[PDB]
Amino acid sequence: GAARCRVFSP
Amino acid sequence: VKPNYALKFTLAGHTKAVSSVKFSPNGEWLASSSADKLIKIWGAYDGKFEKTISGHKLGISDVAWSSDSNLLVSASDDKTLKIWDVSSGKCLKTLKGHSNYVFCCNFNPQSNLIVSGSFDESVRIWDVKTGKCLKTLPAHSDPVSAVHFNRDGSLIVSSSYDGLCRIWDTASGQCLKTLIDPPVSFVKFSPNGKYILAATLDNTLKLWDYSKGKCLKTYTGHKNEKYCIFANFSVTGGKWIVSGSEDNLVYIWNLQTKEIVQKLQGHTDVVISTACHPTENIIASAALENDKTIKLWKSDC
Repeated sequence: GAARCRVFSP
Repeated sequence: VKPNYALKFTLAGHTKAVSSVKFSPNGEWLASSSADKLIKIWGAYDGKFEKTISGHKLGISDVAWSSDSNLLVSASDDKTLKIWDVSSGKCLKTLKGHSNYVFCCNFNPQSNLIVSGSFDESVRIWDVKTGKCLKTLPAHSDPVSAVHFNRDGSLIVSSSYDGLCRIWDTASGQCLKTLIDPPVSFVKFSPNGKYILAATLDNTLKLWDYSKGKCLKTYTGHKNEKYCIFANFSVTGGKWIVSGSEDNLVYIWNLQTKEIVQKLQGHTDVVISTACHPTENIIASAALENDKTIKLWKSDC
């Protein structure tokens, strides 16, 4: 995956 | 007056969620980046696939064009950025120094600098020619969702899950303004550089006078609680605000009245990214895992 394509949190 | 964007092309070929789409400044190309580790180049007017650019070892969260449309920069979960020569597809530089996912990136207008934001909570400024990190700004206390240069490259705006938007002097690296008033999932300067458009994960977009520290407009009606969805100023026809949504729609608002003027239906997952063509009334939109496609839309105004 890619971080933008996952839910945004620390 | 309202736009009448209509679907023109659906671009398939990414094998995981798309993360971002950007039109080249010269209007000829659309670039898309994906969780599938690839960049794809498409014709902006005919939708025709042009090429695949590869080399990142993990997925890509963002891609951006140089001002002359000759270079691309990509930000990856592999903790690097890559600078690519578009015509050849070769990786020209690998930008190393972030200690976690690189989330967002942009060239300055001069295109001698790249700005990047990362899960490592830092904003980095890089020299394009040498590929060396010029500055590491301890910008935020949580992941950085967006970084953007203003019209002359003298300022950078950053946003973060920590809830802040910060305006930075590019040359000195000093913070000149903090809009401290929810996680901020996107920010960018207005085309004239006087305003910033900030998305927060409470289903809200805001237009701010950052010098005044005053919120001038709020845009709502869409769903944005989970993802860092791109937003845009549309200036080729009517003056619109454009954004993806977590209800699988593209939303278009009148910038001044804040009314929703159109909702574009057809995507089957979160519309993570939208882009507005620099000269024609064309929108590109792109969506997550259940959809994996890019759609091009055109309007008469």
